[PDB]
Amino acid sequence: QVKLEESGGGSVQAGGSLRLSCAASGHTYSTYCMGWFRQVPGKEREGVARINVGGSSTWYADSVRDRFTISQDNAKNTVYLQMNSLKLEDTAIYYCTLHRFCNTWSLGTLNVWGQGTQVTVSS
Repeated sequence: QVKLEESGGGSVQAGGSLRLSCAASGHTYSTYCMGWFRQVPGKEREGVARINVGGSSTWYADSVRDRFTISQDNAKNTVYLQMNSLKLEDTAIYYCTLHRFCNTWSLGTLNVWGQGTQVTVSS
């Protein structure tokens, strides 16, 4: 009954920026891990970035650490992904995903999953 509401995707030129947002509801714990994985068609999903809602601990994949910033608004149970300096390689469906525990979050297996947001980076 946890629901993840995703927004902010689109189709943008390389070098440009986007901001994704994800809001969680229906959960029963005050702090938890939330962020994004991404998937290219026909390939396995991979972690992008997370933060603990209600806190300040972040993690980024190597491929995005210089360019993407994740933040949280605890009162809105919302996280944001500021995506700057977009690369052609960044094209994927971006899935908001949640787990109560960040070490579990990274595994994906037990997470709650959003429907996903297409991000297309164009030349």
